[PDB]
Amino acid sequence: MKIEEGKLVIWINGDKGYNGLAEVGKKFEKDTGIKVTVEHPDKLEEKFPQVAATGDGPDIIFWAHDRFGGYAQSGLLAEITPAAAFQDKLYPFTWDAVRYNGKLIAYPIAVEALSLIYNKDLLPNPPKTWEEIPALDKELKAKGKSALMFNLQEPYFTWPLIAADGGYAFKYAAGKYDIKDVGVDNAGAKAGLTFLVDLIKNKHMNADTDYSIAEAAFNKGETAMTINGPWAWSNIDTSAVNYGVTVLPTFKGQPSKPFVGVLSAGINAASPNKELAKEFLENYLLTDEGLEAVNKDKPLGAVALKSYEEELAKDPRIAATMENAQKGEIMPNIPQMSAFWYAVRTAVINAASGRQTVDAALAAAQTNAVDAAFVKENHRQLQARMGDLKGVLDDLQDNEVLTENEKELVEQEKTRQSKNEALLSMVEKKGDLALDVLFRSISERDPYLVSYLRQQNLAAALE
Ligand SMILES: OC[C@H]1O[C@H](O[C@H]2[C@H](O)[C@@H](O)[C@@H](O)O[C@@H]2CO)[C@H](O)[C@@H](O)[C@@H]1O
Repeated sequence: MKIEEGKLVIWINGDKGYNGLAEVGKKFEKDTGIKVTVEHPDKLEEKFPQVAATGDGPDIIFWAHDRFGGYAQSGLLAEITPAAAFQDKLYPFTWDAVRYNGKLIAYPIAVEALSLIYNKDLLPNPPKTWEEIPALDKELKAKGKSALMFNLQEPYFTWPLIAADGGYAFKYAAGKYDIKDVGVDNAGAKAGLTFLVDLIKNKHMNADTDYSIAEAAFNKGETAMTINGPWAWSNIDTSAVNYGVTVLPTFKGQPSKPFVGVLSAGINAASPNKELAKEFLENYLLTDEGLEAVNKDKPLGAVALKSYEEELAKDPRIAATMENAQKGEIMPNIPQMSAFWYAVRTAVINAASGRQTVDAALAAAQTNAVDAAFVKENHRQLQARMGDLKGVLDDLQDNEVLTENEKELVEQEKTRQSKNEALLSMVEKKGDLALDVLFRSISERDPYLVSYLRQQNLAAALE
């Protein structure tokens, strides 16, 4: 519809303390009279750039910083204006994570990193290595219990192992990232994922495992270990299970390298309540009591606010979190991250399910990760061989990449070539997120064509 003036609508992920944040809104409402509504829509990281592109959506959006460059590229975010004194209340490295092209485009909240969570009354000495987990799983299964269960559907949770022996997203080149240098196909990436797959072949893990299965199994005492972030600590607490949080196990003598996310709050560019949002985030949320209100619901973990993090220092769970973070990497915020994640999500699920080899799964990821480049570079061949656009046009429209008028202009053309030509040029101008949708649509609806071009480009590169 349109964004209501004199009100604040907030979006935050369903695994965060959204009831706690709503408590902060109530305090803001009591003092200022401004209503604050907190929501947690399914797949909000996808849903946001769809609705915001038309000038709809929440006043404030919460997500890890890695998606925020894509949003900023599309002009969905407003530039924020905290004073120098405000900025000093937070760690410098958290401001860096929310800087896109010299502009601050979000307020940092929480520093998120995965850790190894273990049942104390079942495993006094957690294994320091991934290697000894197969042996640990055989002797644990004799007692009707398993060694390790964690979410295998989201690449976030498998990435630490994949990166440990040398897998990386985009190569950092002394100041910036090179979007042509992807490291999902190297030997370290292959070896980390091959280990994961081998765990499954040897039936120490199952490819079907998601968040729901992994969480219930641990909190029932059915599995010895899991891998998760701080937000999951509440559900383990209430289950009265005695558990510890510690450094992730090593792979080949190298530490697991989790991708660190800075949970951040961006303000919709189309919002008429930017000042209200600033007041809410600076004066109310980013205070000791505001952060604790959220934490009571779901733990934030380590946080960006200096004064609050010092009080969290005495917590061994927080220390384990920052240790794990410091052995990992802060995620890039570049627009190509969405394509990176899609590429790794697909590679893991396919290798783990057995429908691709690790080599074939990762070979494709290398190409899927560089979405936009692939389409522009194969512009000539696509124009000729793409074919019927109905499903693709629908995809682009469902995802709000094209308007109705734009779709109909493509459908106007007399032949398939002129139709293809019209569509191709229009999408390239709309950003990385739009070409992702186009690439994914073509990959989903005509998978052969992508494989074919992938293969024709090899013969062109060989000669
Ligand atoms: O699995 C890919 C996924 O990883 C990260 O998502 C995290 C998120 O940062 C956390 O705040 C938490 O909610 O769990 C999510 C994992 O399911 C990336 O931030 C995200 O963009 C990416 O798609």
